[PDB]
Parts: sequence; C-alpha cells; structure tokens
Amino acid sequence: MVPYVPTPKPVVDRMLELADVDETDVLYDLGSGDGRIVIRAARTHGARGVGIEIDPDLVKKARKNAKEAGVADLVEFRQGDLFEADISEATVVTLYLLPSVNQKLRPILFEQLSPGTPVVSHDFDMGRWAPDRTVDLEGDTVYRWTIPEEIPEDL
Ligand SMILES: Nc1ncnc2c1ncn2[C@@H]1O[C@H](CSCC[C@H](N)C(=O)O)[C@@H](O)[C@H]1O
Ligand SMILES: [Cl-]
Ligand SMILES: [Cl-]
Ligand SMILES: [Mg+2]
Repeated sequence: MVPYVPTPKPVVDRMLELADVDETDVLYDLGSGDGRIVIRAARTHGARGVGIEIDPDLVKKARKNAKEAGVADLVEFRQGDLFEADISEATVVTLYLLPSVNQKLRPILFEQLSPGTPVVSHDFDMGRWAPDRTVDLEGDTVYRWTIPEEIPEDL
C-alpha cells in the first residue's frame, strides 16, 4: 500500500527536467497525491497533465491546488486505481510509488505506452529493466527509462 508522502518540490523540478517536459506533452502522474507534479509541469513547462489518484480527499485537494495555481485549463484529475487506468495518451509518465508496485506496473507500461515515452520514478527502480539515467540528489534518487520499440525478451 502506497502512503501519501509527497515528492519534495525541488525533486519534482528535477524529474520534469530529466523527462525534457515541454508544451507539447501530456504528462500522467500515476498516484498523483496533492497534484504537484502535474501542476508544476503545467505552470513551468506549459504541458497538459492528468493525475490518477485513488483517495477522493486527495483528488479534491489537487483540484483546489490546480485552480489556485491558475492551471485548471491544462490539468485534469481522475479518481481511480492506476492499475485500471487508460494511460495510452501519455507522452510522459511520472511515478513515486514502491518497489513492489513499480514491478507490478511495468508490464502495464509496456502494454499501453508508445515507444519513446519517458518514464521517471522517484527513488524506486524497475528491477532488471535498466534505466537510461540515474540522478543522485542529496537524499533522493531519480530514475528515467524510455519505452523501447521492442520489449527486451527478458521482460
Ligand atoms: N492503486 C492506486 N491508484 C492510484 N493512486 C494510488 C494507488 N495506490 C496509492 N495511490 C496514491 O499514490 C500516492 C503516493 S504519494 C506520491 C504523490 C505524488 N505523485 C508525488 O510524487 O508527490 C498517494 O496519494 C496514494 O493515495
Ligand atoms: Cl479535474
Ligand atoms: Cl539525457
Ligand atoms: Mg519529449
């Protein structure tokens, strides 16, 4: 079970840089919490955003946060389980979940996401799926992968 403890805002900024997020992107944050990843993607980079979040109290907070930030026209939140969500329109995916949850999610990412889609994770890796980047911050790690044209036979 993934607790609500958010990614610090400076770490969020580094995640968005690492994925080269820009105004043409549609960023999906899977387990979106207070909405900070999608809100900062919209405010800083002009990207459209979708946050998927299971807890209705956090969906409510995130919607309020987006309105207060002046980015409600760019950002949408959906109440639901991320393992059941349609994420195929994502051009970038961001994650701060758990090691076991990342492992369960991996095949869904391969099923739904277009080749070339960046995936960025705070702190937790994807097992034998090797990252393209690993950024060491003071007390946090950020990984990036790019969805390949062919899934490695190992995976
Ligand atoms: N199966 C699931 N589907 C959607 N959201 C889930 C989920 N399991 C846990 N969550 C949510 O995932 C969030 C993890 S905290 C991370 C929040 C945000 N992405 C950030 O980085 O700041 C919590 O808000 C929790 O309620
Ligand atoms: Cl919304
Ligand atoms: Cl790079
Ligand atoms: Mg890009």
